[PDB]
Amino acid sequence: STGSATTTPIDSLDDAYITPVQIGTPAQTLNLDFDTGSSDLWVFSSETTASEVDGQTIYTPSKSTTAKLLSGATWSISYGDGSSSSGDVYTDTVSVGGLTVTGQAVESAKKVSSSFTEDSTIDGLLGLAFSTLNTVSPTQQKTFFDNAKASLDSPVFTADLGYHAPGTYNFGFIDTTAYTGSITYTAVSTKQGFWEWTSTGYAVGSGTFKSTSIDGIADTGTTLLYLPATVVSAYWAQVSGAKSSSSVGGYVFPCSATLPSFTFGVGSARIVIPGDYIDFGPISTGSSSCFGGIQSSAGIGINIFGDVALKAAFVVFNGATTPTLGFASK
Repeated sequence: STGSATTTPIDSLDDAYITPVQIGTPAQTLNLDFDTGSSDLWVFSSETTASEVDGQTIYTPSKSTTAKLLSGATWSISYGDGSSSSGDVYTDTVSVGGLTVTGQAVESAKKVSSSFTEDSTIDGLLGLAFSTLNTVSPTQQKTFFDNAKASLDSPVFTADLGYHAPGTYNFGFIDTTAYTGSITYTAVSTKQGFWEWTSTGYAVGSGTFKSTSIDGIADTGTTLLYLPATVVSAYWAQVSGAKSSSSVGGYVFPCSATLPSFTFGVGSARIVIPGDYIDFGPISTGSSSCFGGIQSSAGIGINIFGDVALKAAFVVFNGATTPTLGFASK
């Protein structure tokens, strides 16, 4: 089997991407944030504290003939940005782009943090990291991909995120029309539960490539590109007037600037992030200070190849017995 679904930016900045997901019988379609950095499929629901729901579409398990309470199971998750959610668990039928999993754990939120409430466009998350990170207790549950894997034509999914445009998540096949040149594959460590890999270096603009190992995670659920302070300083030094602002919470730059591109290495291959992908617009409405899309990972504890990086590539998440990651230009 295979599946193919369009993923759409939630706003004009590509702050996140939403993908429609069918849950239950008859189907209830919710728009979920596909997150290769976590491993829980959780949704706003009829059980979510009413004051914490503000425009989201909810899953109502009592209206699904295939929903079953997973008795005694609870979940609770916190993300890198300090947001969080928790609740109980149902199993139900879940379909993405024509690919159906029966008995998928659907984690129903009883509580969500303010950042989730305030984002009316995101009805929940669909985790695509390794199932070892799943938070359900006392019986850990599998991701949608893990459940689907044996049925797929090939044990893979691909992320093709757009810049200010829709893109595609495919399951079970590689669309050879969706990228240019060849796909370069690179080793993955699953030791921390992430799609963790080592970039071979970087360049700023038309500058020379610096060969240096940068361990990080491919994370569709993180907006920006978080890299070591040395690398990030080298990038922003090429933008007149750019500076790190403790008050704002990262590098800012004059909105009048033209940003240089940023290249990262994948083995001997190179992925080029155009300068415009690194612009996240005014820090507040009407400001002439703009927020940068490349930020320091210092104090995160891990480097994160988030959407800024991934949307410059066609990305293969290969879930074979020994997982790997592939990157192509597009």
